[PDB]
Amino acid sequence: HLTPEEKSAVTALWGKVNVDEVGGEALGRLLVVYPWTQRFFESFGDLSTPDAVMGNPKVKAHGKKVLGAFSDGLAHLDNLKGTFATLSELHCDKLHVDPENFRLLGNVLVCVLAHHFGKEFTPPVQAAYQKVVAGVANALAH
Amino acid sequence: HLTPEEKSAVTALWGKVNVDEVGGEALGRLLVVYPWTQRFFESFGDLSTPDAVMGNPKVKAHGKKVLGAFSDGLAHLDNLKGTFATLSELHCDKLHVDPENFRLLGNVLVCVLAHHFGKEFTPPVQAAYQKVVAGVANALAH
Amino acid sequence: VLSPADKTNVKAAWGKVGAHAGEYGAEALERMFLSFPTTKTYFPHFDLSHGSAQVKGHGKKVADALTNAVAHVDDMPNALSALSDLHAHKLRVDPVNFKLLSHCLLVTLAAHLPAEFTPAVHASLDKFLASVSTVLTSKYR
Amino acid sequence: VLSPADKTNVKAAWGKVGAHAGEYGAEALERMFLSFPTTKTYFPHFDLSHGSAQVKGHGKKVADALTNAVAHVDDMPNALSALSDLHAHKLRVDPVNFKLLSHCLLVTLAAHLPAEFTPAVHASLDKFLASVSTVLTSKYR
Ligand code: HEM
Ligand code: HEM
Ligand code: HEM
Ligand code: HEM
Repeated sequence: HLTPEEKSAVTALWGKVNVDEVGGEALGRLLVVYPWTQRFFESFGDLSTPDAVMGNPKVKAHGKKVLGAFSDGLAHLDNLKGTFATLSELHCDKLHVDPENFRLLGNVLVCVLAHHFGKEFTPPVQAAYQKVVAGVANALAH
Repeated sequence: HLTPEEKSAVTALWGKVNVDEVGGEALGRLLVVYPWTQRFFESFGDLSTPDAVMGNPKVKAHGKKVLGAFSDGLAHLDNLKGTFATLSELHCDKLHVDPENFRLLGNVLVCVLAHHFGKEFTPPVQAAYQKVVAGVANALAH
Repeated sequence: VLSPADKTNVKAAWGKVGAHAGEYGAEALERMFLSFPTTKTYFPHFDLSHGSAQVKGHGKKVADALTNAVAHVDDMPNALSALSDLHAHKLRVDPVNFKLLSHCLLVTLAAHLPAEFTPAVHASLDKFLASVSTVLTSKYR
Repeated sequence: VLSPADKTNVKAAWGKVGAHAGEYGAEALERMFLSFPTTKTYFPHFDLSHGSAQVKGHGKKVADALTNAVAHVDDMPNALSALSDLHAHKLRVDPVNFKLLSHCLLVTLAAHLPAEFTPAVHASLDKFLASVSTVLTSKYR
């Protein structure tokens, strides 16, 4: 439920996001901050330390595919459920990811954006991204 | 997603539930076990002790209207969202009840049923009521 | 944080469990596997059929751990450090699952010890199990 | 349960907050009211407009309480007992709301102290705020 001004705020800032590094950082921080999420990535190698996770090449590669999907939901912000119907199915029937973890990843992404943008990540900018990440968390919950 | 045998199990047991006492008990135990839920019932008088809550006449009366609604969802188990559309609106726009509290009340009801039925509340009976209370919690979340 | 009355309540209630404690652990494990089938993914090499003897054995160990946590309720992080090593570091059990086994234990006690499962004891037991769950899912070693 | 490294991390990070701490409390309160408007129902008689002086004052008090909790991180239930009396007994603040203010504080620190907000500090700060929240929502008096 974004206003036309919230849609514009969110788009202006996504323009300036490094799409090679932010997804990895977000996924990296999820594995370090909520350590049980690593059980879902046992095929990714060494996740034993924060620096092992943050330098892991498979975490960075996978984080790019996650941020691709957030980018895709920002383009189809009025029809999120559909956009994420195929993906809601992988997380549930094939992977069983409890839906509270989807909200945890959205909140880690909002903090990574705050970390990169500083003063630009104003309270009005954050309030609009909170709407976007809640939308995506709700469309992935099957 | 109840099997025909789970539908029958759940109906057999609801038959033998006291509809004057179980709702009050469930609502009573919610206010005692999760003490912040009492902020929503400040107009109900004395909630200061467990025994004050459990004897409060307005808690018992209100618990009857809650169990009425569970009874109504058991009759329309295939169309829960609709059954609870008007009620999802009171809890959200007029009352703002965070949806985690809906799941807390369903789990307190399952424990009150266990307390009254003992050995009859078998693991197969509980597994079917867990489906029913999850359904009702999901149809009240707006 | 448990109150002093919460601690009295837990000690008295669990003390009434007595020698039925392993039996109640196994029932709680059986209720959690039936009601919430996703929890079976943590036990891939277990027979999880009704009356299974591996569930009876695991039920007894979970009950024993809870008796130990009741005896050391004032110093649970020290008392439960080996189990926190297993659940949080080795198994990486998701905390949502600790809410599901706590519910199945409360249902097991309500069904077997009704006269003890008063509203005040229910509230104290719910606080104790949430506190045990927090230690088991934390890495503080 | 905080590890010994978690405790070192929190002390060093919050120590870098310094005299900006009330300023960061007020920003976190402003981010929580804008992002999650249901939290305004706890402050009915407050001016909650941008630059409000009552939010600046309340931001300073919340920061001071967190400095005190950092100084007494080993004995937080004793250090925070008056605040637990207010939040859990008088106000009956729902625990969901403590997750929302903790997020808004983390966002405030990430935006102002990037070089300190490493993945390890983020993890330690998240554990510390969850531990403060548990005391404030518990009735253990
Ligand atoms: C909340 C937003 C999230 C989005 C947008 C997202 C998106 C994606 C995408 C695009 C893929 C790849 C699908 C494919 O390759 O066909 C994927 C895979 C996966 N996701 Fe997520 N995901 C999210 C949250 C989570 C969470 C919370 C977890 C676990 C805690 C998780 C675990 C996985 C796993 C295990 C895979 C399979 C990756 C593999 O096989 O290597 N995801 N997700
Ligand atoms: C989860 C199942 C629940 C059901 C089936 C349920 C059902 C109902 C019903 C039937 C009413 C009365 C509506 C009317 O009188 O028109 C009601 C009112 C209300 N419910 Fe619930 N409810 C549930 C959960 C909750 C929870 C979790 C809370 C708060 C923690 C809550 C707080 C209230 C309040 C404040 C009212 C208004 C009562 C009054 O004004 O005195 N309910 N609910
Ligand atoms: C009240 C909470 C819990 C307690 C007290 C508890 C206690 C125990 C104990 C005593 C053991 C065995 C220790 C040993 O033999 O060395 C154990 C092992 C285990 N627990 Fe838990 N547990 C709890 C919750 C859970 C939950 C929620 C899950 C997952 C859904 C789980 C999964 C396991 C698994 C997979 C093992 C290892 C089993 C094996 O392969 O032998 N536990 N737990
Ligand atoms: C990190 C967590 C929190 C800390 C450290 C904290 C700290 C404080 C402190 C220091 C006070 C004032 C004490 C006094 O003047 O006597 C206070 C009051 C208050 N807090 Fe919190 N708080 C936290 C979370 C919350 C949350 C989540 C809410 C609600 C959404 C909330 C609502 C209030 C309210 C309504 C007051 C009373 C305000 C008044 O009328 O003066 N607090 N808190």
